[PDB]
Amino acid sequence: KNSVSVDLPGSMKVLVSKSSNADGKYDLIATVDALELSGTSDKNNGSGVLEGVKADASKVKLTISDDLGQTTLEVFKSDGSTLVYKYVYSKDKSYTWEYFNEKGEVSYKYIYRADGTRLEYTGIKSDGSGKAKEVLKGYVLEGTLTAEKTTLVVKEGTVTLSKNISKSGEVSVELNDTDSSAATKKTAAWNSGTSTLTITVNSKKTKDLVFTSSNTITVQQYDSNGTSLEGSAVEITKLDEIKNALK
Repeated sequence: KNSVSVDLPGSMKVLVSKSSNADGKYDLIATVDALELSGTSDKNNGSGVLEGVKADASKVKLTISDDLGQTTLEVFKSDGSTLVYKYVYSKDKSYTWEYFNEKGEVSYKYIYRADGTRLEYTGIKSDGSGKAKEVLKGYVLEGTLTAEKTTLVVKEGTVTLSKNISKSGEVSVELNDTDSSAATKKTAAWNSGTSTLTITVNSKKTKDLVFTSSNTITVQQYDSNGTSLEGSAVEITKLDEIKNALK
């Protein structure tokens, strides 16, 4: 065979001709779950566009970025005008699936992060609102979506912890406690550089909750004066431990 195989970031395979044709372009072939796609490219690294048509006449397009770092697989209605499905691998980043309704609006989105943690958005409406779930190792956080941000909520007693994720992926966390007693009301402050929520009760720092770049949470207590950390930070592995930290 006059082709060579390329195993892309994200593990889709594309066959590229060893040499170019009279137009200087290379032939591309790929098989995506049993359907063969074909195209040509002015590069020979596996980048470019491939197309095919499903048995039901849906149009399929595979687009591989010039640096190989991004793979997009799109399925459209039979006239090619409206998306039905879009998968994107973003190298060392995430696998994302979008499903679209008949107007070509996203109705469902699932993000599988490189670290194995996930985000799922359901019942997405025209104003960009919806329901949100984050799937971490050991526990699930539930919340909501707006056009501004995702807000995941954990409640314990009179305390509500809100983990916000901006449209750019930036995490910030807020805490509100309806308790009005100085002895027991939790309040918190957020350090955006270290992604740390420091909780204070009765004028004394009690705990730091760190929201790590690995999409885990750690908790560490302060001493009885609130003026030094004590022990060592402990990675949370269950929902009960988040709730315990909010007591």
